[PDB]
Amino acid sequence: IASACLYIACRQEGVPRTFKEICAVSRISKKEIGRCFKLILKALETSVDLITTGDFMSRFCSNLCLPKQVQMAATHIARKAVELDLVPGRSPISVAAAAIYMASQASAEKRTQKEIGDIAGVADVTIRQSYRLIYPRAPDLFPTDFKFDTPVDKLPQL
Amino acid sequence: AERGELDLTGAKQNTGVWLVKVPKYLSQQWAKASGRGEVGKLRIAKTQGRTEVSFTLNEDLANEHPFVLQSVGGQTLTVFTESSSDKLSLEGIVVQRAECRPAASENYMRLKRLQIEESSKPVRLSQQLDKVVTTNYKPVANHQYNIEYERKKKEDGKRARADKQHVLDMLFSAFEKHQYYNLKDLVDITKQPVVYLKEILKEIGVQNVKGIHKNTWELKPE
DNA sequence: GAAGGGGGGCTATAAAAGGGGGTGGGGGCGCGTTCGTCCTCACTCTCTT
DNA sequence: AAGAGAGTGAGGACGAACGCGCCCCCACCCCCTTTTATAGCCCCCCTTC
Repeated sequence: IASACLYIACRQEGVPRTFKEICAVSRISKKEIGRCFKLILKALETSVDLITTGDFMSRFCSNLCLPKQVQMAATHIARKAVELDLVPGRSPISVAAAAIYMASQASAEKRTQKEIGDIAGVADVTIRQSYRLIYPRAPDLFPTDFKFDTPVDKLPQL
Repeated sequence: AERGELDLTGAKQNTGVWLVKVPKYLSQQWAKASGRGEVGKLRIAKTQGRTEVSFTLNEDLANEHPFVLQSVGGQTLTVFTESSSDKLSLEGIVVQRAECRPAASENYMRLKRLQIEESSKPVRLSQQLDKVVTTNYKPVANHQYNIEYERKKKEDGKRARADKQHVLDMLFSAFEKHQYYNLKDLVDITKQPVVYLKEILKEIGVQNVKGIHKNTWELKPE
């Protein structure tokens, strides 16, 4: 109950932590937190605004030691991808990790798929799937006023 | 003559030996090879009314050690050895004590400083860290200890309700081993549900109040 | 041996069944301290002598 | 006019009481299983280079 309450409190304050992030600090598994999470909402008759990709960009990018410009590009890419519906049904965390990977690969500070997965809590396979969906529209997603250390046409393909 | 007997023959012969205090570097050089059978020569010079003891380091070993004697009348010292075959013997009695000192004074401290620095290598100090650690409490769907325990419980499964006759036979058979059993311990032996086991135990067994630890079940119905 | 892909598993969602196991809330009594009752003793009067 | 016994003051060991737990037992709930469609996520294993 406490772990689920902590998750709700983070959502209600506009700084969501993913269920895995809350689980990593609690002996309770993610499955049980989700079970108590839904029960608490029913009991309290409350609701939490749906999380977005940008709700995790600051924490993820900061935890990855990525510059501010990479974080700004990563936020722009993820929001644009959702706006363009390039990743329908994908979890926002998966999109955020993939967006971070695309922006990271396009800058001097390059982070591997494994690195982003560990901080983001998303398997590199999941990041690979989401990244593959947005890779085709890479030039459109990147911010217009973005400096590419590695040209968009030469981004990793996989 | 026995295993614990001490071969005091050395004492009978009144053999004399010298006790010498030497620094580690001199012994460390000896410990380097320690199998060549030679580390130096001990030179003793005596005059009409004065005696001096000095030691010279081997040239190969290096790639003056003056000796100062000490009075031995204030304490009596003896040397004994224990044989690997459990045969203790007395080598002899110490007749003189000597100490080794370094010929050099200034540059000698330099070697000592290196030793002090060398012995300071295991001395661990806190390390400043440029970037805050971000690898702790990494997101995880479930802790490794939790899934392993969950997997074990699933594989083992819940205990089943065995027939009363088989459960009764096991209970009576185990009764011979000890007079009384704890309910928790008895469950492990019988491997039956607690509620089901309690009902069977109640049907025949009873619990007696013991003033030493607590009231425990007694397998004897009467 | 590193890396990608295929197959397979986890999760929620309802609903019912019957029962083992975990857990929280009370109940039970054994053992390390604490104080008053009991018991022992040094220095002066008293009944018996 | 003088012995044992005693009053009084006074010190020292011991039992019942008081806590102060640690263990236990009895409600209460959850979980197990089965079916099904759905889609994403994730893990184990196989294969290519």
